[PDB]
Amino acid sequence: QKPKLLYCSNGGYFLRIFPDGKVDGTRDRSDPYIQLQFYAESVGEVYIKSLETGQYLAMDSDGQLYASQSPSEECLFLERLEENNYNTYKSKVHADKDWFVGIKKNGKTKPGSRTHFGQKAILFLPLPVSSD
Repeated sequence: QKPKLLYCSNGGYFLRIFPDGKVDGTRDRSDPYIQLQFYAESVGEVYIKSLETGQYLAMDSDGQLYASQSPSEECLFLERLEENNYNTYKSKVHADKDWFVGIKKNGKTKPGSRTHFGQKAILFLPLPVSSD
């Protein structure tokens, strides 16, 4: 009643992370391990979750997207919801944008591909999956 996968407008697949925290789009919300969580800390940056296992989400120290495990700024993100429905995500501290979250494809997200505040990559559909 608190997790929620990280869906996206680029295809409509759910962000999660399977083993190595390798994030990916899975339209299989049912998957017993594809949750996420969009919460923020303070500012305009956020902290997501990987799985119900109380992981996180962070950009790999290069530009990829991996499940965050540790706090630290690296493992922060952004917060931009349009009107009221779905929010960008991925970041850290700075805005820049060169590494904003996205998902699509069929499973693998958007590893920093070509983000830009407002892009579908970024924008992600939070959902009360949880359970019932």
